[PDB]
Amino acid sequence: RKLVEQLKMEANIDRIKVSKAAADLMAYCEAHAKEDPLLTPVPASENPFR
Amino acid sequence: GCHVDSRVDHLFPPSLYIFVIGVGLPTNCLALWAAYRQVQQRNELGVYLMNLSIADLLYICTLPLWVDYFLHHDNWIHGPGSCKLFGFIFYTNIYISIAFLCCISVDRYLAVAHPLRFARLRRVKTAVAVSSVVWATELGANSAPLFHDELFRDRYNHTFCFEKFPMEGWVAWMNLYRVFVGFLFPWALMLLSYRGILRAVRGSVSTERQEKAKIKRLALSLIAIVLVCFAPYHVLLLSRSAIYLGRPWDCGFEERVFSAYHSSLAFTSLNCVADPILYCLVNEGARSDVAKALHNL
Amino acid sequence: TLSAEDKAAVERSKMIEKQLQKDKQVYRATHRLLLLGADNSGKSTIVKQMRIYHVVKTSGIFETKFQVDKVNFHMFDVGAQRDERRKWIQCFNDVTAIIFVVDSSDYNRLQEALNDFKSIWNNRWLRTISVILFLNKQDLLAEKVLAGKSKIEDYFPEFARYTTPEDATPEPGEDPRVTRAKYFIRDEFLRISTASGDGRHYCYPHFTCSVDTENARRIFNDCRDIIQRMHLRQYELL
Amino acid sequence: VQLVESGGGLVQPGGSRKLSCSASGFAFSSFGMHWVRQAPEKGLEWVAYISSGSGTIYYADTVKGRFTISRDDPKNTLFLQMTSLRSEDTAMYYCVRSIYYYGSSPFDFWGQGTTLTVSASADIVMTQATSSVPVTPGESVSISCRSSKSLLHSNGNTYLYWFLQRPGQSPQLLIYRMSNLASGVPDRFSGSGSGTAFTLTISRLEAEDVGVYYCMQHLEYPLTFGAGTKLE
Amino acid sequence: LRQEAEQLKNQIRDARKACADATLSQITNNIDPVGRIQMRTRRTLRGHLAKIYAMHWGTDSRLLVSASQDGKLIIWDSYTTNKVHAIPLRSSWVMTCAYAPSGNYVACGGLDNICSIYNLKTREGNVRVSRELAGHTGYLSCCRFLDDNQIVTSSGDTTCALWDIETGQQTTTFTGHTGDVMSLSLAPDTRLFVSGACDASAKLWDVREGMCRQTFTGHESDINAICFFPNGNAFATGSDDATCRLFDLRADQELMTYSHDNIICGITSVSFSKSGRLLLAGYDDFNCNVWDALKADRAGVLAGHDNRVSCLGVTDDGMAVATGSWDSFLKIWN
Repeated sequence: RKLVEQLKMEANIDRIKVSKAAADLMAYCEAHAKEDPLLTPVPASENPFR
Repeated sequence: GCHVDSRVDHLFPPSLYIFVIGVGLPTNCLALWAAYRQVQQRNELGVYLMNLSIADLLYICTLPLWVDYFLHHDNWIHGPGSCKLFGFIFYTNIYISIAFLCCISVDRYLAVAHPLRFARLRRVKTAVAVSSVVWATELGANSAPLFHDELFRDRYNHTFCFEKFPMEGWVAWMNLYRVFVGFLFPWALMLLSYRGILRAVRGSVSTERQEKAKIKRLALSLIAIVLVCFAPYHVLLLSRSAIYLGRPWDCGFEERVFSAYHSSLAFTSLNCVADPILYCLVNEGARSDVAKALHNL
Repeated sequence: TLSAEDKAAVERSKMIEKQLQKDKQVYRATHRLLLLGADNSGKSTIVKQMRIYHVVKTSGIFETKFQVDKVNFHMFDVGAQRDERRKWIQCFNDVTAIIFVVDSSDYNRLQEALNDFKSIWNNRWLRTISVILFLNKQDLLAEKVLAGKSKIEDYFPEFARYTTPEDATPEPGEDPRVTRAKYFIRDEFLRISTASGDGRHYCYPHFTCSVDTENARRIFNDCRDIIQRMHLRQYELL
Repeated sequence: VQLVESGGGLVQPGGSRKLSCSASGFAFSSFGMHWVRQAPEKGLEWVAYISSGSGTIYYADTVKGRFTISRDDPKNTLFLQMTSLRSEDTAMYYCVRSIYYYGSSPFDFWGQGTTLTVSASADIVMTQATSSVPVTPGESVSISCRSSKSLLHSNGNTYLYWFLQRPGQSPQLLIYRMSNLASGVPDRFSGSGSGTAFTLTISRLEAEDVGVYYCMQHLEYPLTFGAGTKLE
Repeated sequence: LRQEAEQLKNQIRDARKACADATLSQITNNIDPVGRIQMRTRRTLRGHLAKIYAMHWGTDSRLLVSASQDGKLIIWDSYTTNKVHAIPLRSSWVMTCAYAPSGNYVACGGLDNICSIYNLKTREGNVRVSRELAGHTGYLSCCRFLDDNQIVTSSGDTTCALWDIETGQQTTTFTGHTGDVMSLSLAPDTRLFVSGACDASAKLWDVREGMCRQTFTGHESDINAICFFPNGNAFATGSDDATCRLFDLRADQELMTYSHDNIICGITSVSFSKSGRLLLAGYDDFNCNVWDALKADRAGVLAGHDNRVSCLGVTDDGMAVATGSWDSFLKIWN
């Protein structure tokens, strides 16, 4: 009796379209692109593992 | 001196050495690499393997000058001071090799015949200490020739380096030491160690009949190759030393055994060829590591 | 080069290393074992008698130290786990041996024991781990066969066509039927073991009673043989 | 934690004496120990230092051979052996505790002190300013300090320390390594600086804040202190 | 009347199916690739006796804690490779560790079924056991701090629980899984968390209430690791079928799959980068791969270990990534 109730509560929620989610993830990845050392290597005088 | 001649002297040591250089140098380099790989995995046998490889490599580096020397009918014209270094690095090397072989045998005996005990004697630090002690002791023991003169001008167109015919008199006792505490003692220890290993292995229950025979054949091959390489030289050396102490005046025996003595010296280098094969290239793991290393280049 | 406080920090680190070396010495000289078995198997009696003759409600794992001829052993068992096993068995791929205890007087829960042993033997993370199997509660099997009420052929069809192997060693002197029965049980287990060994790990059988006083020596002998095999493999002899 | 130490009394010139410091309430074996002294009306000066494991020892210039320091871990006691005591050694000696790892706080506990009365170059200098500031409660004060060589290191650390000595008792730690408030100090205190000049500031004074403020450097041995400033 | 359950399942499946019109590959088809990424080792940290199971970075990006089967926790200094502490445990089979955000405590647990909390800042100079939490009926596989007074654990039995450290009790118990729970990851704002189990499913929970919020499915086998995207609206998982997947919370779908035909071993750890452009994963074939999160193409390889890679973690400021293996070494990459 508990599984039915849990599933029913798990059904009636709000979804968005997948393209919106994809756009949001890509937008976040593009916005914070300059502050990411592993993509763009910091010059070899500012990292502490020189 | 007494005039001694060898008709085959200028044709057999040169060829043997020109073969030993070319075949042995790459093999010893690969053996050194494999031993270093073993050491990087916290194994106490790679230290002895590296030391053996180094002791072989210095000998191979030394041999070109001896090849030049033998081609001019027992003659050395590079000059004084080269003799002491390049001759002291020509005999102490085989006596280093015979000691590291015994170290390997004793370590194997302690690991196989007496497991679950003596864990403090199978670390890298203990092995490094033992290696340092054996290097120091063997370089000290054979340091007598450095103090005396090592260049002799004969009356029959020779300039010998590190030997004189007849002997001097302090060389006989060094020769007995060389033949009784530098050869027989480590060989007997090796034989006893491998005999104990074979008994311990026959005790086993998880090893099948074929593997026991394989271990028997690989244990006997080592003893046999060491004996066959180092025996005739030492036999002639002891024969000469004994006769000299009997009658320094008599010089007949030197002439008859001159050629055999030089060929017997020549024969020893096959050992420095052999060890890269018997201790590295017959095992599958070392072979695989070697193959990967060559693939990288 | 570097200031005073950094030198003091380096000193602290070097002292910490010294202690770890000491700990390594104490850890390379102890052999670790794992105890597996079912509920009816008398592994509790084994562990109790071994703990006595030598030297917390949902708790998960137990300890037991014992010593034979000045060699140290740890023996672990798992207390409050679920039925599934495929996850926590990975932590034990460096132990020296696995001790497996099976009851030989049930005749009904024995096929499950065979399946469980088969699952341990062929695990992907337990290749190169040997197994010491104890076929415990021998005397119960003795009375059960002697009384004769409960047969064995009914549960296992192939028992009739079986005959004792030539190398059996019935020591004290007892009726041959019990010998045939116990060797049949051992042969089932050893057939599973010999199916796919590939020469990398072995299985050591034993007939024991839960009360007898010779189990520690059996474990000592088997571990001796295991470590000898490993050292032969390591030191480039085979 | 408490360190209680004893030894000393009137003693003749030219003699020798031994001082001991008894420790309890903490893991003595993983701390370094210092000895710090001060004359009957002057400031503090450093004496010795012994580290954990006894593998590092330092002495001041004026005691380079007469003194000797040692420790006894299982008995949990610290010693200082003095020989050939002149008349410039009349002072009160302290027992201080120090540990060193990333983010630690040295010099955090000070013991009470034993009085000792004797009857009849290229090192950093720290200068205090005018040694008197009159103040009324509730105001704000700005004690200052100065140095000769820059205390900043290539690490990014600045090694400057601050201590307070109320009329009754032994000193207390306030600021360690130029910007950090020690454990137990109220949030009123704060300190800053710029590489050679430094400053400690008190926001809203209370009745228990009067005393003498000492500075200290820890860039390299020996450790020099400075005269200090009083508040009344 | 289980037909109600089956019908509701079909209805949820249909509602999920409707919302999918474009895939992430199509939308990302028009962006530039990341190119090759060469990362070289800088430090090697030695001192552990046996294989390493867990590690966790500090909030200041310099300190580091690691756990090993010999019964040690070691706190490292990454910049200088010194050792700061060495905590000897009372049970040798440790399987997790965590390092509190404030920097005051650490945690560890394992086959003993106990989560132990250690105090690092005491008047005496040692590290003492602050508290032992009991109540689980199986091995503890992960633990993560919320603040200095609350902790979240996951157990071999199907349950996850939330504890109060002062009075050691469970405030809330989360039930609903079927197999062993193996991993855990907190949202950046600390109001939700996701857990991955051995029934090939993951769930999102609500800390304040204590009810299961959504359930995701796939993966055909066990789940061994899990991690949030920095945004807080997606997470990525790693399994024993040599695949990784990315799910999104609002769409309640699956977006991309990271797989290759050469790889046949399972993943043991997953971590994101600071911006979400790189997905780092460990494997059982001794090597760690670097994936491009938006295009599903390998960008690099980190090959330096001699046994399986068990743990992996990226620092908070994005400078470094650390990895630990069963050969008892940690390596700091850059």
